[PDB]
Amino acid sequence: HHHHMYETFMKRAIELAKKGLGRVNPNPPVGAVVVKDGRIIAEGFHPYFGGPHAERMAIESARKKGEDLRGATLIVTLEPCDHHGKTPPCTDLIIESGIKTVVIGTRDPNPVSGNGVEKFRNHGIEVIEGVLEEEVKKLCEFFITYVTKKRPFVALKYASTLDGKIADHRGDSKWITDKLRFKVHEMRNIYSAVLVGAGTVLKDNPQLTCRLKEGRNPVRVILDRKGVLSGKVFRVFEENARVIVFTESEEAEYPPHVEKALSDCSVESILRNLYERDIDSVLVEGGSKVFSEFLDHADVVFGFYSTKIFGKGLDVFSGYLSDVSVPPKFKVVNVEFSDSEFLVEMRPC
Amino acid sequence: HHHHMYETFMKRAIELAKKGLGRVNPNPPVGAVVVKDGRIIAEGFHPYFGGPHAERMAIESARKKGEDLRGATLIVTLEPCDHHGKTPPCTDLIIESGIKTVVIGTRDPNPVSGNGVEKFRNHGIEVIEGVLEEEVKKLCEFFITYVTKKRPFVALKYASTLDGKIADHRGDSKWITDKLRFKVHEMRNIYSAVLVGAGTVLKDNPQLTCRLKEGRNPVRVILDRKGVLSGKVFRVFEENARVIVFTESEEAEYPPHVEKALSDCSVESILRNLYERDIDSVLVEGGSKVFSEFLDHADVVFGFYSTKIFGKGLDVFSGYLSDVSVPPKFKVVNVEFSDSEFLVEMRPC
Ligand SMILES: NC(=O)C1=CN([C@@H]2O[C@H](COP(=O)(O)OP(=O)(O)OC[C@H]3O[C@@H](n4cnc5c(N)ncnc54)[C@H](OP(=O)(O)O)[C@@H]3O)[C@@H](O)[C@H]2O)C=CC1
Ligand SMILES: NC(=O)C1=CN([C@@H]2O[C@H](COP(=O)(O)OP(=O)(O)OC[C@H]3O[C@@H](n4cnc5c(N)ncnc54)[C@H](OP(=O)(O)O)[C@@H]3O)[C@@H](O)[C@H]2O)C=CC1
Ligand SMILES: [Cl-]
Ligand SMILES: [Cl-]
Ligand SMILES: [Zn+2]
Ligand SMILES: [Zn+2]
Repeated sequence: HHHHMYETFMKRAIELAKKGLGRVNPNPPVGAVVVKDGRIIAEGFHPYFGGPHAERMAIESARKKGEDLRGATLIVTLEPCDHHGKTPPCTDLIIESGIKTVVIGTRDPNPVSGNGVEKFRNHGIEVIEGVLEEEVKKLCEFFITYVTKKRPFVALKYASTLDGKIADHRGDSKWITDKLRFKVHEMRNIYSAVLVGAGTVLKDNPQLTCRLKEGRNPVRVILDRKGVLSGKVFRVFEENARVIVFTESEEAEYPPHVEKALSDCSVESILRNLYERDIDSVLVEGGSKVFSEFLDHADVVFGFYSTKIFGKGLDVFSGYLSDVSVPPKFKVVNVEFSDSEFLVEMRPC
Repeated sequence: HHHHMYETFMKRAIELAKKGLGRVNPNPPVGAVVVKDGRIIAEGFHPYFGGPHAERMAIESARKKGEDLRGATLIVTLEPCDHHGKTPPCTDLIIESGIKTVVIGTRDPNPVSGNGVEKFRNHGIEVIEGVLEEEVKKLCEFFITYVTKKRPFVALKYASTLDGKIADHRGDSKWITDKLRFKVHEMRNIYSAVLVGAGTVLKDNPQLTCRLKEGRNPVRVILDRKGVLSGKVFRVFEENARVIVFTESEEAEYPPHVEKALSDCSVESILRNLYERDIDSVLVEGGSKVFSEFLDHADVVFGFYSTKIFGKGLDVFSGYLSDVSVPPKFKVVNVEFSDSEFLVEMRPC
């Protein structure tokens, strides 16, 4: 009865949370709904990094509407904070509002958030934990990775022909993804950073922007170990996003608004460096050498395919080598298709 | 009302028809159900090439049960024949049984079957045409192709890594397909012939048998233009199936139960030759040169993928060449996945 209703309400809370994806990072996305006598009476989401917490938005909304919250229920994706930020903690707000039941998707893995569940139970409140927990952990996987592993979540996205080519015999890559391009721009609108190698910049001179007009551009991370992009203004160096170039070249020079990060350039150093720049997620977009280096480090792989067939061309993972005896390292968790294209989502075993 | 019931009954007729797939070829698979006062009272399917027609099986079954067929309805996938074979035509049987309504999925494209629909309507019977017609044409696509295009239906099936490799750097292909192997054996149990090149025979020495114990082995078609398989007993030459080797070598010699077909070896000549040997369907299974040659001739392509990644290896279509400017020639009509594997069905645009 209630548990099915709690799942229905948690579904809406997740939908609410998603409104902040790409803006809250590296905070988690959070959604909150306040229910009274079975009706949602207010809603809230975390809108941007350092903005109001979802619970506060929802509770203040309710009060503005003249709702009496005494005896109401809060359904919230993440355990409410129990630390004084700029404001008192959400725990105190919830307690003082008269809310009697708090339903949580997952506990906050960040130690500094404190013991919200315990505080609530110490003030007579019913705390129900784990409603749609798996869905909520997926929702917050960037944050969970950032907090628990101290690195960004890594996705690897490629566009390939049926025969595993990311470019034809001339090195041309245009026009492989078409009807599934919207998925890429969705990803660019959510991932904090997108990452490409210098061979891609030299060959394709890509924008790497989110093409949704009202979206936001992700941070561009350019891997240029040897400094071959020095002294030129490629489209990835346009001043429409934060831009970081990792290189081992002291000589290399990039435009003044681009951060040059002189580095040993190991995947490990790159990921630590990004963590230290508050980047909770990176979308590795190529090319072949980059794919090859990051493949063992990906938390998710998105293979965008086309029914095109090139015959000869640049292989997706041309720098990798394995053989038939090595078992697969990924499982398929989802496939989508449209017209001449399909998208496979894979996750590490 | 009735039309929904006709679709329900036609669904069962299709399910019945499928019991003959792989055995009826090059006849079509056909299913029949007899319904009286809303109940299925008898069923029938075409069991093997030159066997009883589905309608006859169903009508004789009903009579054996003591059912009075006067005023009953027949639902049958394919338009009943109006030619005297060994037996009188199904049209006469149906008329004489007292059946008043005949519901057909699709008309028979074979001219020799005659004008069943018209005969029925001339003997007062209600003929309803086109129920689940698209599904039935899919069911009979081998036969429809055979009759209307005078060639076998061609499917191309490959097993590839994510990066488009059908073999690793050592030429090893073992263990790519695992959890989807059952789909391959299903196909081998239904397609009249399976086809491979000599490079595959030399490298893999495959059985190319249907591994379902109670299935049946398809005809093996081996493409050996140069006669490199001469004088050796590969597993494809075991006497557990009909075997045809196409070659331009007069010198080549194969075991006595193998048919040597001396040919110019064009895809066109091969397909005509197979048509002339009453083969209504061929499953092209590799390798790379063969895939490359047949790709433009495939009616359907089945890409079996694994999340394995080889890095370097033998490309699926290593003999083909295209580029980014060529539009895709296939649409995705279905995707299935399990564990570390996925299957994409593609059809020509
Ligand atoms: N269809 C698709 O999904 C896409 C296709 N493409 C195609 O791929 C091709 C480009 O691929 P490719 O040529 O392999 O080039 P990459 O884009 O993989 O760039 C390789 C360059 O990046 C540097 N690099 C690689 N890893 C690092 C790192 N860890 N830190 C710093 N620098 C690093 C390399 O340094 P070093 O020389 O020392 O190794 C090299 O200079 C183009 O043809 C493009 O059209 C590109 C992206 C996606
Ligand atoms: N993972 C998978 O789906 C599979 C992988 N494999 C792998 O593929 C490899 C074999 O591929 P590949 O080497 O390209 O060899 P193929 O199996 O494609 O065989 C090529 C041979 O067949 C002959 N041939 C090709 N077309 C015709 C034709 N129209 N008529 C008569 N003869 C023809 C060729 O003649 P000519 O020399 O004159 O061109 C050549 O001798 C092996 O490594 C095997 O392990 C094989 C099958 C499937
Ligand atoms: Cl771009
Ligand atoms: Cl086999
Ligand atoms: Zn809070
Ligand atoms: Zn008949």
